[PDB]
Amino acid sequence: GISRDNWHKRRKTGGKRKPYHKKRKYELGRPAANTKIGPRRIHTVRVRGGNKKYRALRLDVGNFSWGSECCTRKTRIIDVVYNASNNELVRTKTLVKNCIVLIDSTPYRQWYESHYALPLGRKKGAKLTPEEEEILNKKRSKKIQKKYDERKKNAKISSLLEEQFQQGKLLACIASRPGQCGRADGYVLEGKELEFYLRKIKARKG
Amino acid sequence: ARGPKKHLKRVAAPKHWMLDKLTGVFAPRPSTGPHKLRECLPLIIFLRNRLKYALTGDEVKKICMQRFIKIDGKVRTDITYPAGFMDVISIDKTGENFRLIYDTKGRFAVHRITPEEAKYKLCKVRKIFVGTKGIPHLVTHDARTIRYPDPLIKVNDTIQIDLETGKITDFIKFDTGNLCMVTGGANLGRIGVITNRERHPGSFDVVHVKDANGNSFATRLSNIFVIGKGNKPWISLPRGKGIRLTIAEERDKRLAAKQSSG
Amino acid sequence: KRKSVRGCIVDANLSVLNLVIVKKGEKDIPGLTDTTVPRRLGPKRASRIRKLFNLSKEDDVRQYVVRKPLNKEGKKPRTKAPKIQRLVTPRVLQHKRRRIALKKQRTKKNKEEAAEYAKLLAKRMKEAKEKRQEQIAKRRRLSSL
Amino acid sequence: DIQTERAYQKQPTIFQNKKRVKLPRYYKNIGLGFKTPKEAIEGTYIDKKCPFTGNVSIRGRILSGVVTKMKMQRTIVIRRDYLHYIRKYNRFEKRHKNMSVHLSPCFRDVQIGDIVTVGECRPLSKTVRFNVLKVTKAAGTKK
RNA sequence: UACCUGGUUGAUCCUGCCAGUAGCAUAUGCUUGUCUCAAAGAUUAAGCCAUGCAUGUCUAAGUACGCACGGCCGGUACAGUGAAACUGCGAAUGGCUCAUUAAAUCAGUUAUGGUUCCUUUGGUCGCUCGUACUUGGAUAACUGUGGUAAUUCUAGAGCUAAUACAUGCCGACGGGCGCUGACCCCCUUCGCGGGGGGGAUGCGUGCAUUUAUCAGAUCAAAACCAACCCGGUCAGGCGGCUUUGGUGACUCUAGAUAACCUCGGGCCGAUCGCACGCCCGGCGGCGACGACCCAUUCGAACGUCUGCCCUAUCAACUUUCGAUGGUAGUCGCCGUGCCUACCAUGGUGACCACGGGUGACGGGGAAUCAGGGUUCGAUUCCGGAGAGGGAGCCUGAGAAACGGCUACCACAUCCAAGGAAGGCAGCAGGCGCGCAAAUUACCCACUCCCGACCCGGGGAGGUAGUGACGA
RNA sequence: GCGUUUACUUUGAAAAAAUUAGAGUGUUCAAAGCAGGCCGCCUGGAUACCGCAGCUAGGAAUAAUGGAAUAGGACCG
RNA sequence: CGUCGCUACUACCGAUUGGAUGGUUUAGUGAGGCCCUCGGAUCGGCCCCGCCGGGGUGCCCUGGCGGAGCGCUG
Ligand SMILES: [Mg+2]
Ligand SMILES: [Mg+2]
Ligand SMILES: [Mg+2]
Ligand SMILES: [Mg+2]
Ligand SMILES: [Mg+2]
Ligand SMILES: [Mg+2]
Ligand SMILES: [Mg+2]
Ligand SMILES: [Mg+2]
Ligand SMILES: [Mg+2]
Ligand SMILES: [Mg+2]
Ligand SMILES: [Mg+2]
Ligand SMILES: [Mg+2]
Ligand SMILES: [Mg+2]
Ligand SMILES: [Mg+2]
Ligand SMILES: [Mg+2]
Ligand SMILES: [Mg+2]
Ligand SMILES: [Mg+2]
Ligand SMILES: [Mg+2]
Ligand SMILES: [Mg+2]
Ligand SMILES: [Mg+2]
Ligand SMILES: [Mg+2]
Ligand SMILES: [Mg+2]
Ligand SMILES: [Mg+2]
Repeated sequence: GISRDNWHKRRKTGGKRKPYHKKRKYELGRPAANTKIGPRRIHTVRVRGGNKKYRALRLDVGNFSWGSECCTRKTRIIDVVYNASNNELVRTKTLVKNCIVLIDSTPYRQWYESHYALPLGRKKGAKLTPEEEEILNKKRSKKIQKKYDERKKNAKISSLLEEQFQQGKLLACIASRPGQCGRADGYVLEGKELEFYLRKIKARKG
Repeated sequence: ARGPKKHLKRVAAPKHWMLDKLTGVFAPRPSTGPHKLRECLPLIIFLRNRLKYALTGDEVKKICMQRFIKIDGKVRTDITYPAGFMDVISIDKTGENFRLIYDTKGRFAVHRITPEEAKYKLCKVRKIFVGTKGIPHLVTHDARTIRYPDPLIKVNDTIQIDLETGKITDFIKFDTGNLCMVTGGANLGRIGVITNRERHPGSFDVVHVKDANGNSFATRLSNIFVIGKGNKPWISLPRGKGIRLTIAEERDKRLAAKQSSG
Repeated sequence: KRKSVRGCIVDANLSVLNLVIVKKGEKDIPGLTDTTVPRRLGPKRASRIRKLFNLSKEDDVRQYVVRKPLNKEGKKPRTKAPKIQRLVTPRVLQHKRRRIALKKQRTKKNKEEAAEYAKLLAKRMKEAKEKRQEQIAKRRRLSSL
Repeated sequence: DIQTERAYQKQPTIFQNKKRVKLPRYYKNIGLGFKTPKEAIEGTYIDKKCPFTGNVSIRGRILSGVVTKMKMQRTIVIRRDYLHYIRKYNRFEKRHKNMSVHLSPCFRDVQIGDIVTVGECRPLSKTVRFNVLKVTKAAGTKK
């Protein structure tokens, strides 16, 4: 197939390496994966040494960690916005690394609505039309109320996540590549990268 | 090539087998095992050229297949099994337990021991692998992995293992003042005390060895095998005990040899 | 390998075409249906013969098997018979009885040696606290220098 | 000044996002008796190929040379000299071999013709297989 | 043994060559009684090839209703032998030749902390927690009809086995840990208190794998306001305390938390044979095997430093056709322009770059020699390249393999004219080209290799035949 | 566990076998070969050599290259 | 010492886009294999409809039989 040798190109000074062998099998290169956001579809591939590598053609779900309070969560994906290599690997969706993803990820309300003692949004004055978030907030006890008192005074979210629990952002860009490892596990960021990336989502403007 | 080699030519064989030139083309390939290729000795030579208990290659096949030889605790029937340094060859039919120790010249001579003594062997450690969720291992030079070693025994030490349980009894920490067995190089089969070691980070360290007769030479550390504490060794030795007579002294030991016997 | 085959649609397919009958025949045609040729052999397998010949969980298969009288030329025919496929458990007990006792042995070997290493550190811990309380008790004496 | 690039540059090993009331800086030693420079720890430069603040070890051989070209980015060219010896004629002859060496930005006072001491590492690029450990000054001329 | 002789001239001293002389290795001529060793289609044509051969395998131990055969104690199913199918095992070694290749191959030298490794040796094999007295359905051999000019060509019907193909129990078993926290106890103040002590419930509870975080594995130093668990309790009154190993150097082996785990799936025996007794359904020793991961072994693979033949009638080269670097990625066993996307304009050279030749395979070494050196190394040992020429890929630990497959070009066979099949630079032997180089013989006994393995195989190899290379 | 250098020289490790040079042996001698010699015994199968570079370790004649003179001088507080 | 004169010899320049061979080499097409997207021949199978057996507690599974969504899915 396609090679990864060195001999098929010039020296340091313009000369030509003349070839002294044919293409050996240990100099292999496969075609690219170029995965998408769809259903789940994974092919297994035999490799050198009898082992197995796992591709991922069509992928939907992920596993994204919140690096502050030691939590992570299996999480749904919708969107692709900013790639650091290709302007065109957004137009055609592809999940590779250091591609900020903004991947609606359940818009911080499958995650954030896990026992955090607060609402957000609901343009103020507005309520929830069912009474099920008020149940968690109107149940009193002896000393476990003091337990929520301490896990309430040392806990304030930043304003940038305070305004963005509608669609669900990620500075994440899963640090593992999906075309080699299978799954897709990333990590939400906070602070001074959100400014750099959103600054790259200021000058996009087509 | 495309795979591993399997044959072996008579000329490219190591020197300390003392095979001749005429009798054939090939030399018996040592099987894959614990010891290195150029550092072992096959049973088919030890039983066909060194001890001469049998002549033909089929009769060697007709020996170890009868469940006779019990190497260091467990019978192997491979007629070309690589047996190397610190192996207790035990024959049950005549009881002649053998130990393979280096001669004063660079080769392996036949050294007999007693069955009372054929109970333990001395092994040089190589590394300490700490198996987490748990305890450290050891790796000796013959690849005898052991569990629960010690919080004392360190990298380049020597221990005195047991045969039928594979467990330690005693050990010697490497200090200047022990014995020394030079396993490799231009001093292959010498014994002396240790007087100095020099550190070379990145590179490999060296150790000066003083013979009992004053002759102080040098040797890198990867050929060192401590056997005893102080002056006292812990095992029996072959005859000579590491003389390395001069080349003209062999005149004297060869001339007044017969003259002093007959 | 490349070969040469023919299509799957019969157009000019001379050369016999093998005509299987997967439907009931109602009347009498001479060559086909004269004698029900039996099976050359019968079963062997054990759940296939247990359940197939009218039998439950708690009964015995050591006789309900095809006997096949032969014709030799100087002796009496003999019942050639097989013995296969997980007969219930005559002595295959014995290997499970050993398999579940070597698990008791390798657990014994990992139970004897853990607490033994706990004692060998138990010895060297009286020294592990002794050396700190002896040497630093002398170090304050050295610092009072 | 910093981060003139399309991606975001940072060291990967440190978490910089807990409740912030400067970031702690990563640096290691090298062995063989080489002191880290003063500018590295205090410095805000970032690199993945520097032997002080990156994922590269130092192994093998240690050489020397002299700097002669700096037009490229983050690499400089040194010029080794030696003398081959014919034994037929009982004389010598001159040769010179050159190489491309990755330059950590922690060194600043480097002019042309400066004696350098390089170190072998893993291959970094097509022709760069060495890192700069220390750079001296030539024969005076401070003015 | 650091050595010379004839020849210009009518005669002499010269620079200078020619011819003699002796080793060496190819051919050839003449002559050839005996004995031990011993080269052999490399130089032109890596140009083509009829025949016959050159790689298969079973033990007391996977599966034998192979009568082809043959136990007799049967009446509870199997004596030992013994084609075929599969499963594993190999077929990737060994041989043969030198057409390509001029910092490339190679020798010496160092690295893997930048990675994979069938088998062997040794480890590990409850760690992970909620029909099993062994489950289920098909396909060879066989029988039974065949098509086909022809081939190691193959269909259709019926049987039927598995260490194959797939499912999925029982277990030790009580528990603790981290969390959710029904609720539970106690003091005090009138309390809204801060001071304390018990606990159901749900989840979960290695390793492999992927993310993120914590300290560790820090060195000699102090004067004080809100806290209050221990000891002074003298009256606010003044002293304190607990701990994995290394390496020259780790983002290393480590420990603990939140979860993640592929239906083209990860681990947890749904194996057989020798004895084999013990105890009222119950207990050991030996083995053959088989898989996960850590060591080890034979290694393989990418790189470091230095080291080569003739030519300037080759003096400037490379670079949007990746040339030299920076960033993020893709692939791949891992490190890198190896390759895409974006920026910069650089890199080698009279210390001989670039381009061209070679009747160039490289090195260990051989012949002559005072000391220096010249010339030869196709050829039995190590290491690489290649099987007419060039590209592509399967199975498999490992091959871009050719005594394995898919196509083109050139050379080429049998045909009923519908079609089929091939590769000697494997041993012998012919054609050819040449000044130029041997038997279409015998055998597994020796040395050794393969396999399920004491037991079957091997034109590898050995012994003979030719043989005035030579000694 | 550093002592801010090369060039040069000496030592020390490391360097595939065969070959060659070389001891031993009486294949009836010899070229070879690594065996064999005494009434179950005794051995042998050695050594030396191995440039050019890299690592170690001492040497400081010769041969190169360095400081203070717009004094930003080198210590000591 | 040279011209001319007979014989013999080797290369050299040269005609017809004088000429051809073979090896290294650019722009247009481009068999064949390998990933991808679909394709669904097929054998199915359970369930989903329907019958008798039996055991079970009219229905539930267990062994032949009438039929169907192309239901589920390999
Ligand atoms: Mg191979
Ligand atoms: Mg010379
Ligand atoms: Mg004359
Ligand atoms: Mg004669
Ligand atoms: Mg010849
Ligand atoms: Mg092969
Ligand atoms: Mg050639
Ligand atoms: Mg060539
Ligand atoms: Mg050529
Ligand atoms: Mg070669
Ligand atoms: Mg000379
Ligand atoms: Mg000459
Ligand atoms: Mg080879
Ligand atoms: Mg191919
Ligand atoms: Mg190939
Ligand atoms: Mg063939
Ligand atoms: Mg051909
Ligand atoms: Mg050839
Ligand atoms: Mg055989
Ligand atoms: Mg052969
Ligand atoms: Mg003859
Ligand atoms: Mg060598
Ligand atoms: Mg001078």
